[PDB]
Amino acid sequence: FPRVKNWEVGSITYDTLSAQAQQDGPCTPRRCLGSLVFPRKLAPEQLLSQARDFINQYYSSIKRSGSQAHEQRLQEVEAEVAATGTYQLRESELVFGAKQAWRNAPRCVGRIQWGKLQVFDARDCRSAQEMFTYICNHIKYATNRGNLRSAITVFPQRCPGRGDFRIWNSQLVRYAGYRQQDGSVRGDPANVEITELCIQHGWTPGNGRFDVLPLLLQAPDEPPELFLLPPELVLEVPLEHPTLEWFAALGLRWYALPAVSNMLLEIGGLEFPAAPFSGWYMSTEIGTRNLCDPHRYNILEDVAVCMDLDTRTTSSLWKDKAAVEINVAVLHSYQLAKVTIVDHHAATASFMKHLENEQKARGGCPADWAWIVPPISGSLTPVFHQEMVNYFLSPAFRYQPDPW
Amino acid sequence: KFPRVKNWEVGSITYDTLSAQAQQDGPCTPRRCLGSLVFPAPEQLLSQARDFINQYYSSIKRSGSQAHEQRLQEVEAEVAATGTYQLRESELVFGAKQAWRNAPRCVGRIQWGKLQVFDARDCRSAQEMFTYICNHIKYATNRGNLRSAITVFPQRCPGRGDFRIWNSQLVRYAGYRQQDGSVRGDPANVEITELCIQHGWTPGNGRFDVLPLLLQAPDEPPELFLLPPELVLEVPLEHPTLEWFAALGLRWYALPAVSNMLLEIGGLEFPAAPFSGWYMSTEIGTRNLCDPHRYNILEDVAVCMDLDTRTTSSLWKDKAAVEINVAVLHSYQLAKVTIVDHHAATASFMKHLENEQKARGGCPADWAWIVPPISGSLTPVFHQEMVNYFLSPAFRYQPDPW
Ligand code: HEM
Ligand code: HEM
Ligand SMILES: Cc1cc(N)nc2cc(-c3cncc(CN)c3)ccc12
Ligand SMILES: Cc1cc(N)nc2cc(-c3cncc(CN)c3)ccc12
Ligand SMILES: Cc1cc(N)nc2cc(-c3cncc(CN)c3)ccc12
Ligand SMILES: C[C@H](O)[C@H](O)[C@H]1CNc2nc(N)[nH]c(=O)c2N1
Ligand SMILES: [Cl-]
Ligand SMILES: [Cl-]
Ligand SMILES: [Gd]
Ligand SMILES: [Zn+2]
Repeated sequence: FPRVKNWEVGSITYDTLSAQAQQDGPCTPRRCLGSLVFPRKLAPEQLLSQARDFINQYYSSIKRSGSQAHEQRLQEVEAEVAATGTYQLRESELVFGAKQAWRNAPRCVGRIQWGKLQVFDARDCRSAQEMFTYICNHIKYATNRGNLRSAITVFPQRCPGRGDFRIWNSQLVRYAGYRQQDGSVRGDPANVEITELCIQHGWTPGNGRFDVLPLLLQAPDEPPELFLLPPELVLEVPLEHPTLEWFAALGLRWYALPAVSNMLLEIGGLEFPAAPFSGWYMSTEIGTRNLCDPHRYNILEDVAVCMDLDTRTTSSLWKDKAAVEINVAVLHSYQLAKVTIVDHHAATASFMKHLENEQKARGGCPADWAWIVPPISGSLTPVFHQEMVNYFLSPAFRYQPDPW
Repeated sequence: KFPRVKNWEVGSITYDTLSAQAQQDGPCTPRRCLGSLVFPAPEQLLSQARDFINQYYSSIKRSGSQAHEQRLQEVEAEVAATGTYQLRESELVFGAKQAWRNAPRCVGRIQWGKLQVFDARDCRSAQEMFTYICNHIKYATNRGNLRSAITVFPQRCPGRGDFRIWNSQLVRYAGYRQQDGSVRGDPANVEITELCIQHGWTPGNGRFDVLPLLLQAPDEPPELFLLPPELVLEVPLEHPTLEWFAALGLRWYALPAVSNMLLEIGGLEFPAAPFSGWYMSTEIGTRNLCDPHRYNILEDVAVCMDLDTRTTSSLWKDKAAVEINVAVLHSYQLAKVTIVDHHAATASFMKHLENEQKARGGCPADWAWIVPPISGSLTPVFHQEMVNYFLSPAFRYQPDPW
């Protein structure tokens, strides 16, 4: 039972929940691998025991264990797998398992919200044009004209036999990235690969820096085909600064809805290779990482030139000064546009309350310190001073090979 | 099977074969990572010794030579006869450099071979100790042009007690509790302040009162020693444009000299071996002044800046903090005292990582400690994956001797 301390206040708690971790992680007594983005590398017999454990926490959370109403559910599952080698989830179980995978996501800082999630059950899906209609229902419901609502849409699980449903884009909204005789990039360098797949699959390229990409959707066994998102379903936010009037002229935008569509939803031993979820942005994700990472839009020196900062010497902290204004512009622009967003202070403070909540509820919370701490002003937030334990619980969102 | 490590800013990939020989074990398991925690007889002393000697004779390009097998047999025979052994001076110098080189939370390690080693292993009393320490401080400070130094005091030995310095650093500011239950000065130092008082220190009542030294000679209670005002170079803090900032009366000192860590070399243990470098400006500006449980000036500066502190989305904290860091860097450069900002520091740590991979095939690095406390992803170490593990020689933490 690891001892975890908060250095700002002095409180101590013990993490008893860690003892129930099973899926072993990357670290050993010899060496710590906590900072690696993708840890390690990306006869059903074992399918039963995973299913059993999940059902036991489902009925643990709700009502009753012991001559209850779920040895019946225990029996139906093992009879289901005995018959067909896989089983189906009750809609409330899929709902509960969806909420738990969010609750167990060590790298997510917004888990104080894990109880409010809209689980669309898309398991009766049959083709790409139908998928695309689920994805569009989600996007409309999530966006909600800027009053954002957490939502996940679960497509049919992996079933031994033939291929699985697959969103080829990493998100539902991604900006194109084009190359030159420079080898430089116009638009988002994170999306240089998928941009040329859309092109090689028929899409006509675009103007440049903020072209929303088409959707590459894949039904089982079929080759993927492109889908164009309706420009009215893709709410974007022009970036302007409250007092730097020239900032709007830089032409920067970002989209409203963060919707990750490449991760794998594992519930009770079932694998859902297509289960896109969405929430709302923390502001530093846009202002600091997306716009200012050297391998992303890399705008930092451009904004410092415009602010007339001393870029000739690092010790003027021009990088720090321009990055703060970029973030102030993000927060300002989303609020003026009435689009849900949350700044890294509000968010980290909420996550501390989540930690105390989870301490009383489950005796701990898995948290990945390096991803909980924001990428600007780390030690200014309380999460910086909070020791944390990182470990894998199921249900879980997990990374997966991309379909190439 | 060696960990694969990527730099995401550039696309680089390397493999950390050096982690494979990590001689001590940490707190992480495959069940759970604890990287974020702050505080994670005969031939076992001989095995660390043989390894260290193997290290030394490898760096002087003389591995497996005449002089090498002799030293092994010397050290072995000495542990049989005395239970311990004595480092030669050249070994001590190399051992102290490796300890810095091996320190996984140090972003200043590009400098690790530029290290001035003072051998005080002949020290006899707390009074001699004091004299050696004033010499260390005088040499490291060097009128504001700081130099890396370490003074090594006698090793832990059977039959005698330890030398210990009770202060966590050579230069620290008093922390007095008070009427409000509040602390005046540095809250991180209330306990050592209470120990100095009850050992005969006449306490002041300011916010930046330099503490006396509590020095322990073996099997003796600690003795108080005052540092001469002129040995402790301080820096008044002002801001290059916010002229009201100098009216906060804030100061910091020049020399960061950590005195409470244990130096370990080939199984031998030195519980007293203070070491000093020069500050990175975030240690002072961000942590020491803005930590809510340290001086905690952030709101008072943000109010003085006429920022809107009612709402977090104005980012008033980030803005006040960045100007505090500016003021720290300005003030140190104005006073001609060495200082490094977190952009220069992290860029040189990247160069250190590239040197280390070519030399030893890797580098122990604690990401959460290497990444600065403000502007993290603005620096290149953010996008560098790292491998944390414990190599000897090393500095370790040790319990407080009270
Ligand atoms: C409600 C507002 C939410 C906020 C503000 C938020 C914020 C964040 C942030 C900042 C990260 C770090 C990602 C990175 O920078 O690499 C993250 C990760 C993550 N989020 Fe949340 N999130 C929210 C909702 C959700 C929802 C609804 C789900 C799923 C149902 C979810 C699941 C995850 C997962 C699995 C990760 C880890 C992703 C990975 O490991 O690659 N989050 N979140
Ligand atoms: C010359 C310039 C140096 C710089 C810029 C520097 C920078 C730093 C920084 C920023 C830290 C982390 C501080 C924190 O915990 O907040 C650190 C830690 C450390 N440094 Fe360096 N340092 C320098 C010199 C040295 C020297 C000369 C030694 C030893 C001979 C050393 C050994 C260590 C150790 C052992 C730690 C970890 C401290 C701990 O575990 O509590 N450093 N350094
Ligand atoms: C639901 C949700 C909300 C939010 N604000 N950010 C997310 C960020 C991710 C995410 C995961 N891996 C990598 C990235 C980009 N480095 C982002 C996934 C889901 C998110
Ligand atoms: C030689 C040296 C130089 C420097 N600039 N900072 C140091 C900082 C420390 C250090 C040790 N324990 C705790 C801290 C702050 N959490 C800092 C130790 C040595 C340092
Ligand atoms: C996770 C983490 C990362 C990091 N780089 N430094 C930490 C420093 C502390 C810390 C250490 N000693 C004293 C204090 C008082 N602020 C705080 C706690 C956690 C930290
Ligand atoms: C190398 C390092 O582990 C990597 O850049 C991580 C660190 N922390 C992060 N934290 C968040 N939220 N998002 C990220 O992409 C990263 N990147
Ligand atoms: Cl994003
Ligand atoms: Cl300090
Ligand atoms: Gd002024
Ligand atoms: Zn670990």
